[PDB]
Amino acid sequence: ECMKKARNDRYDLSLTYTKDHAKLPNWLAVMSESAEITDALLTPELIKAAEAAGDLFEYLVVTDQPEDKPKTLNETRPRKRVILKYRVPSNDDYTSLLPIFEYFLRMPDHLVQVAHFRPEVLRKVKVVRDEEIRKIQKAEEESKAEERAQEREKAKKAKRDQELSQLDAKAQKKYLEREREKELKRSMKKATIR
Amino acid sequence: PTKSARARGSYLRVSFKNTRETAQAINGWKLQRALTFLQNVIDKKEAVPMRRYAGSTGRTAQGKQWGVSRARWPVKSAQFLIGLLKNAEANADAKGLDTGNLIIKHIQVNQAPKQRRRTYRAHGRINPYMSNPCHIELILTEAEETVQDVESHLSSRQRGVRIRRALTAA
Amino acid sequence: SPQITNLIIIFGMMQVSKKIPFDDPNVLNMCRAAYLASNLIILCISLYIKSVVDKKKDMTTLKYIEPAPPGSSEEGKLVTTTVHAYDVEQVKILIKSQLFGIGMMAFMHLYLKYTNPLLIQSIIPLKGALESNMAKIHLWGMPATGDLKRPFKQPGGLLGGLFGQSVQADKKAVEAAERAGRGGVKEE
Amino acid sequence: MKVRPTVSSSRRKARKAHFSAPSSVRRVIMSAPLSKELREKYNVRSIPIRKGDEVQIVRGAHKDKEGKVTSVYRLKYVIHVERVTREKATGQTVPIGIHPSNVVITKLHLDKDRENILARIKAGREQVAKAKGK
RNA sequence: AGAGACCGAUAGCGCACAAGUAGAGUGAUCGAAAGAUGAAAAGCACUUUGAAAAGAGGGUUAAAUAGCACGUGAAAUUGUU
Ligand SMILES: [Mg+2]
Ligand SMILES: [Mg+2]
Ligand SMILES: [Mg+2]
Ligand SMILES: [Mg+2]
Ligand SMILES: [Mg+2]
Ligand SMILES: [Mg+2]
Ligand SMILES: [Mg+2]
Ligand SMILES: [Mg+2]
Ligand SMILES: [Mg+2]
Ligand SMILES: [Mg+2]
Ligand SMILES: [Mg+2]
Ligand SMILES: [Mg+2]
Ligand SMILES: [Mg+2]
Ligand SMILES: [Mg+2]
Ligand SMILES: [Mg+2]
Repeated sequence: ECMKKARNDRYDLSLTYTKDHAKLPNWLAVMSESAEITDALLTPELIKAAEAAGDLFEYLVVTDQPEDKPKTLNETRPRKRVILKYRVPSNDDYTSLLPIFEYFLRMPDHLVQVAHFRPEVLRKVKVVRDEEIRKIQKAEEESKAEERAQEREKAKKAKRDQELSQLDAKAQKKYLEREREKELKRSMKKATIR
Repeated sequence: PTKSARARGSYLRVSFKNTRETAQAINGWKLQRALTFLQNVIDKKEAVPMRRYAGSTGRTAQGKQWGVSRARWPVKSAQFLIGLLKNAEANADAKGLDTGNLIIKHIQVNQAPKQRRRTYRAHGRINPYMSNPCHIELILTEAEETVQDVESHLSSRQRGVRIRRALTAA
Repeated sequence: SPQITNLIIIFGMMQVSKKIPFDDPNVLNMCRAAYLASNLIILCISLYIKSVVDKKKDMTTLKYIEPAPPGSSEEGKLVTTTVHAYDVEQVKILIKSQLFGIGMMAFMHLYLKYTNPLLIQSIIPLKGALESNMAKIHLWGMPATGDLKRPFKQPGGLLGGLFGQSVQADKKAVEAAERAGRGGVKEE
Repeated sequence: MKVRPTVSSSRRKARKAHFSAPSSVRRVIMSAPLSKELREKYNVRSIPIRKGDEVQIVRGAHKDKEGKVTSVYRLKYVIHVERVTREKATGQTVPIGIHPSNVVITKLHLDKDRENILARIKAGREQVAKAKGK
């Protein structure tokens, strides 16, 4: 029920795909960066505990990326966190949510045990992280380059006006003809590309 | 990586040997100094020292400042290098680098595929008449260039000597 | 086409709207009662469709790409939902379409005090509610395939055929957009 | 295993014939399977693809895309499907070539000729099944 | 027409290609070299410097150090460090 809101609000959840699983009940789903990670973490204990939790369960996340979309390289730093969100029952029957809470508390131990993966799995995730970092610095560079390109365009127009103003009549005529001829030459060179 | 601009040209019909000598002459220099020196070479006011490809070349007084006797004025090579340096300047300006502090950090001249012509010899013979074009590649970088374990496996006798000496001294 | 059918119906309805007496408050109130009855019936069938959806409780996973705002140059968005949630959302958009129609009707009849569209407005919303996609798949029971494929295209008219681009269920694209990292946008 | 002396299992000959086949032979080469519904309806498994057929792509990066066959480029052994396209550098849209064996025919363009074809195939298949079941 | 314990682009016919072609000889005759981007041209839009060729950004692609001097890319020989 909560896949939409999880994907939209959670930046880190948006870095993963969403696949079903035959082990899980048809109202649950797994979000991961690697099927190997899904195999290593989707334990029968967790599956049974989530089944016991039922519809009160909202989501359970193991992450190193922030909740909100970062905008700087200093922002995009790993920070290991385990998150468990769930709705509160009206009848206060918390025994069903006890398996989730217990397994959540023991999550760091299980993760220290089994969350070590071969370099191929690590290379799969760090590629995505590098792509995100590159996307951030990309937009930084586009903003800076756009500002300096506006400055350079203004300087070009100023130079054209300043030098074209004081030429002779025939000098201005020849200059305009040269501009037109060069523009046409470059347009034809672009048009002649195969 | 981000404080550098680069330029290159390929299959340039200019003498590879002369271009290599000129590039070696301007290697490691400031950009403005290199441009001025190349224009001076074109004007025959400064000379490029001929060091590797200098067999049976001439001697000049302008080679004194390089410590050599054989120096020349490869005008065509100087013009090609001026064009490439200007392209690198334009790239640095577009990137936003401070063009007044650029240094020729990398410069390399390689041999390009040779172009074929014929020459005619005595007794009805034909000999090759080849040109030796070059690829040129250069990288300018902003200049900062301001640069400003313990004994672990001693023996027991060495450690005892150290301890005794330390106790005796203080 | 629905356009031609609606226009044909109007060709007789707005004739009857100029011949039935409208100076009579009794006849006006009878027409108002018919209009309110049609509105309540479409309430009923919307609620029944929602009930059928909830009874089915289909949990099949669905993914698609919503386009940018019409005519805009913005990036698209990825929606991964369940078919249950999509059916609920489209029932609710039918409800919002109702509320918009009711508001416009009340505005033109009570504030501006116009009376001509009453006969056509008592029919066309009901006909559209009966002919809607879920009034087909759930009320009538025809399978949701072909033109009844889940991510229904934009309900626009000719400008809809121009700018209301179809929702993409492309497996190649959905996978590309799925791991783009576009969540956690600062609402601001 | 081949037995008949007229059949040859030469890889060189097979490749030469395939890549120099004339247009009429390429038509048969570029056959596509029918959908399950059409297969049940007509008792026909495969048919040569035709412009105006409606197909669904079941292989490649464009899986699950549906559309009408807009061109059958025999010279390139590909078909063009509506809205299964790509963008050049200029942003101009060009069709993407799809092999007909990578698609399934979901709706057929039917005219007496395309149908005499289906009746012939159906009659042959039914007769063969009956003879084998004798 | 079918095959092979055959050869695999300096091999196999001189010719895997617009090869008995291009070219040579007055002529009879002589007679080459030359295959491979990518699954798909998707064969690089656009900005900028340059007279131009081109370069630098940027884009396509799984990959451009796969960019029509295109699979891989040795040695001789060469440049820079
Ligand atoms: Mg010597
Ligand atoms: Mg001597
Ligand atoms: Mg001499
Ligand atoms: Mg002679
Ligand atoms: Mg030589
Ligand atoms: Mg040969
Ligand atoms: Mg060869
Ligand atoms: Mg030969
Ligand atoms: Mg001749
Ligand atoms: Mg090759
Ligand atoms: Mg690239
Ligand atoms: Mg390589
Ligand atoms: Mg390669
Ligand atoms: Mg290569
Ligand atoms: Mg070597």
